[PDB]
Amino acid sequence: EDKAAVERSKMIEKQLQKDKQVYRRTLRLLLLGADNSGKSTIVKQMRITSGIFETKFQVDKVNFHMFDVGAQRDERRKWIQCFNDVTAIIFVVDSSDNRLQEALNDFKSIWNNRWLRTISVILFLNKQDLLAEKVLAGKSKIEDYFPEFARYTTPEDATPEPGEDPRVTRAKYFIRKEFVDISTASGDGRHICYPHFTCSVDTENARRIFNDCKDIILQMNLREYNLV
Amino acid sequence: QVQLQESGGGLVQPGGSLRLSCAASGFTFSNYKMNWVRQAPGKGLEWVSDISQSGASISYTGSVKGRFTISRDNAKNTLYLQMNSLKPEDTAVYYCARCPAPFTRDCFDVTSTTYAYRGQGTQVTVSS
Amino acid sequence: ELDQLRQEAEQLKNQIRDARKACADATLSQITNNIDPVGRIQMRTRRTLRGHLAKIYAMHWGTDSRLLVSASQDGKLIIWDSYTTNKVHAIPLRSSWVMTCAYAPSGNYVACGGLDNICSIYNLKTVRVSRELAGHTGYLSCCRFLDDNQIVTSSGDTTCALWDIETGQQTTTFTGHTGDVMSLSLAPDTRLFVSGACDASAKLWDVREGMCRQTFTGHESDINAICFFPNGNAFATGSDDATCRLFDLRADQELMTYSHDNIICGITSVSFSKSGRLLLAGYDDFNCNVWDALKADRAGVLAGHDNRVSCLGVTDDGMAVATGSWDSFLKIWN
Amino acid sequence: CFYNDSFKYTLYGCMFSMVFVLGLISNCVAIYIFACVLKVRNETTTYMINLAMSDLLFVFTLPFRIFYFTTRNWPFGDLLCKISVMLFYTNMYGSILFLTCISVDRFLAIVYPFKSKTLRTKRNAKIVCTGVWLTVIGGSAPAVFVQSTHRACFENFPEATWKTYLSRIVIFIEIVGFFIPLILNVTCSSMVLKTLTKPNKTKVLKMIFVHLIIFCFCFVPYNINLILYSLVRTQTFVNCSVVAAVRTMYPITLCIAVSNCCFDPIVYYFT
Amino acid sequence: ASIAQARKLVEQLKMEANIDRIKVSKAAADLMAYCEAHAKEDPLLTPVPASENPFR
Ligand SMILES: CCCCCCCC/C=C\CCCCCCCC(=O)OC[C@@H](O)COP(=O)(O)O
Ligand SMILES: CC(C)CCC[C@@H](C)[C@H]1CC[C@H]2[C@@H]3CC=C4C[C@@H](O)CC[C@]4(C)[C@H]3CC[C@]12C
Ligand SMILES: CC(C)CCC[C@@H](C)[C@H]1CC[C@H]2[C@@H]3CC=C4C[C@@H](O)CC[C@]4(C)[C@H]3CC[C@]12C
Ligand SMILES: CC(C)CCC[C@@H](C)[C@H]1CC[C@H]2[C@@H]3CC=C4C[C@@H](O)CC[C@]4(C)[C@H]3CC[C@]12C
Ligand SMILES: CCCCCCCCCCCCCCCC(=O)O
Repeated sequence: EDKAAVERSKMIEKQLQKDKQVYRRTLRLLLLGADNSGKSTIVKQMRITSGIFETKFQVDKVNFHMFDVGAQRDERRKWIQCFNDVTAIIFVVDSSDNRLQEALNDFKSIWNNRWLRTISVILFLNKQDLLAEKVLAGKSKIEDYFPEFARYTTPEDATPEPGEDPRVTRAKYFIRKEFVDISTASGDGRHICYPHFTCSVDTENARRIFNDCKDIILQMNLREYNLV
Repeated sequence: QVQLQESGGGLVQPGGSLRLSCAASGFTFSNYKMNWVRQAPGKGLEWVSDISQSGASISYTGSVKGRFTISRDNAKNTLYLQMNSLKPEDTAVYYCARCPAPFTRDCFDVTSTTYAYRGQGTQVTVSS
Repeated sequence: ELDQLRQEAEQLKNQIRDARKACADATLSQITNNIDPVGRIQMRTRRTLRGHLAKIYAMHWGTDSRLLVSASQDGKLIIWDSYTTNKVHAIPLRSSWVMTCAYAPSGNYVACGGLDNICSIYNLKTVRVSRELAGHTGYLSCCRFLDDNQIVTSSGDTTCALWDIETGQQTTTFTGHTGDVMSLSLAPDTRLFVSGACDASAKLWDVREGMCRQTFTGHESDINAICFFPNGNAFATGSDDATCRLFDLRADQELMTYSHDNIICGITSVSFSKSGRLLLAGYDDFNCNVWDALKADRAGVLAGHDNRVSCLGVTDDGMAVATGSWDSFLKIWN
Repeated sequence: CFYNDSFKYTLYGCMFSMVFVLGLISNCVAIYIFACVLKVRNETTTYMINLAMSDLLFVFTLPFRIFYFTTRNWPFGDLLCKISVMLFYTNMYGSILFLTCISVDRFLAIVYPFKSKTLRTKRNAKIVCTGVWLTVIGGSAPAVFVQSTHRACFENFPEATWKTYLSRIVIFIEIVGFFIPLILNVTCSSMVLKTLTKPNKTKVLKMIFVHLIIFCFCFVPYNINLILYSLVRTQTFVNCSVVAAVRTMYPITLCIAVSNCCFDPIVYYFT
Repeated sequence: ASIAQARKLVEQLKMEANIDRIKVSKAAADLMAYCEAHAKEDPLLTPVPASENPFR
């Protein structure tokens, strides 16, 4: 009768409250990259016809779930809409290979989407050692794809790594400014890009993700308390 | 029925010039963005140039700036590309594309698979 | 060799177009010009159902016109009683990226699917996972029951499939599209069905044979929703060009277009009333519009959601409408 | 020595009534918003609605004192004015406690973003507000052990009442309701200010200064004057210059405290 | 791979162009007749009183 129905409903509500308490405390991240990038190497540096994969890790008693896409097709203008409320998007780029225009076009399309215009992006420019070797070899040029590189000078306010050659610093800074220009050009004032230089032997990426997510949550708090 | 038809193409000497045209039917031509794409023998599909809805904004790749120009005609529903100073590294098949939805800022999927709003393409050869 | 076949396709298409134009002598608008309109239509919210944690993607009424099933991306299926707003069931899913759900016509099973490319089937009257169906190579976007042992699914790999459940084997495959299939609908006699895709066309399929009967075109962009007329001889579609259209099966061409000059957003859901005189559509503005089907006039508006409307439904007796959106709430209108 | 502070009988009347026409509008307007123009729910909304309701209840109890001070007579019995003064003080202290709650919430929100999701939820806000109401109206009960029938009530008490009864209430309310909130508020605002200056930020520093300055300016002088007044009435020192200064300065304050009830709905709101 | 696709498309087009069609006026008349024969069973079009509304 009615009493049994109300009792069952109340028990279900208790279980639902228990579920919500743990749902609200986990951070979800979406990982994106191309095949030539070292995305699997990055996901393999973390210690805790299938369509999607998940990886769980923990830093300073904080829980991260990171999602990767498996067996889909080229078109992605329909299933991307499922990721409008994740905390952040991690975008991996192979900076030694050229195919840079494809990466820039992908970043530009992700930045300006209507259902993804409040989500922040952590950018990983991978394979630094390969880029350094290619630059020092001298058998390839960058003015063959980006002519404006001929008229670029490293800013006097730069802070180069101790020991790097000036040429490697110049190439690094040009490549990073290429993505930062797109990030700042449209914009919203409601989301930010965080760039890093990475290789395949780094043990610092989890800490970088931790710090950037701390900043993202701080900015959201300041916006909800009407202070910025 | 969405339809796009390209014309022009052919064989030219190095340092020559060409003008490709495209005629579009079955949709409101003035509501969308337009794209020129190309494919080389033994490679994938590559983005070449971009134009917006009112003709105000233009965009090219680094390897064609200063040689190619893109233009639009809304009354006649036509798109044009003007290519100057051809090199042997331009021998390719060219396609015209338009974005999937109207009144939008982001763009389409440049995909080998059947993208429904692309044309058959025309062949351009640059050799002596 | 290829050019000859392309030419042959060209002449065949021209012949089809000429033969199709040879039959259009009048319009629907000129034949309904002398009937009394329906007027202005008010509807009111009766219930609000609370309990989900995130977006809602799907819903489906039961055949008794009392019980509901709904799916959200927190990873839950909830089965509701609508007269009393009680909760009858709550089912946790193994993957949280769900995109469709359905209710069995006998009331014994439910089904779901999503980005994992698997269709899962749950038994309610024993809640454990009865079975899993695997074999598609893209995300599952729709599914509908035929009886307690057959099911039809649509995928984002450009194919449709018909499955026998007890053996677990894909018993038929429907190919011919060129883009992601986004919606299905079953005919009232359950011997045909229509599908629509991201190539901007719709197709009519025979279940017992496995071949396409007819193709329909006329939209400009991707098609998101589809529904049959109660008679079984016509159907209506909605797209991303901010337009709805009504097609007829026997005359083999488009009959009518419902659009307005202040609407510049896509359409996510359509449905008919019990007599087929009203057409309800869910929009990306944030709300829903009610159209006159026989004269193409806008008759009413349903407002009151705070985010994108994702799904609609009308009971089998016509008493109420149910709408769900991305703000995590379900509303019932009467 | 001697004093002449009869002007208070006018100073209250010309001001209190003015407050009655400001707050009764402003608070109402604010509540009308909370009724439905915003449709957003979070902890700050709970604290603000509690604070606004407390301010409105404080506003409703002014006319009786206006009539008393304008006609110098009280033909209603001691119970009504006793209830009036209890309501007065209980609301004027609930306001302080709620402002402190808001400050601590901001500190926890924008200093510890990760280790506070288990402490910031609406249920906890409800618990804390209930506790504040209980602790603030559970302290005004002993005021029912007075005479207040000197007619006139709560004026010109005998020296026997002050020497044994009122001093302990004063010391309790000063110890609990002013000092710990001041320390908490100042330290939380200092840490929030120093955690956002590490290497636009011109709209995050003005708000904290405005809030802290209004709190201090509107509440410190009255409490200092009240403790000095209790000391001078208990007759622990007999330097009549200090006596005259304290007794003259008491009426001129207690007006900033009652003026505070119309500054909340303009500063914390409309930002 | 294009030869087989073109042949299949040609075969499908040949299959489609061999069906009988009717005129638009007859289809419109049938739609109107069905809508007008069932107008009294629609409660969203002609609302019922409160005593028979299960959602009252
Ligand atoms: C949780 C911490 C406590 C919060 C709640 C506070 C409870 C206070 C409520 C009622 C207690 C009333 C105490 C009144 C203290 C005296 C007020 C005052 O200023 O009186 C001076 C004056 O008129 C008396 O006239 P004289 O005898 O001529 O000075
Ligand atoms: C002693 C008497 C005279 C004091 C009056 C007590 C009244 C005004 C207090 C006591 C409990 C308070 C409520 C406590 C909780 C909430 C929930 C919050 O979301 C809205 C305000 C609301 C509803 C408060 C309204 C004001 C309230 C009802
Ligand atoms: C008089 C008493 C009741 C005043 C209480 C002051 C409250 C606001 C203070 C004192 C104790 C404090 C807590 C002590 C412990 C922790 C854990 C620390 O890692 C983060 C801060 C946090 C979560 C503090 C939050 C604020 C806190 C609760
Ligand atoms: C001596 C007495 C009066 C001191 C009272 C100090 C009060 C103001 C302190 C002590 C405990 C503190 C609370 C501790 C925990 C939380 C829960 C959080 O969700 C909102 C802030 C809130 C509610 C703090 C607000 C300020 C608070 C209530
Ligand atoms: C003067 C006393 C004021 C009292 C203020 C509230 C003190 C009691 C608060 C108890 C709950 C505080 C901790 C919340 C625990 C929880 O997370 O449920």
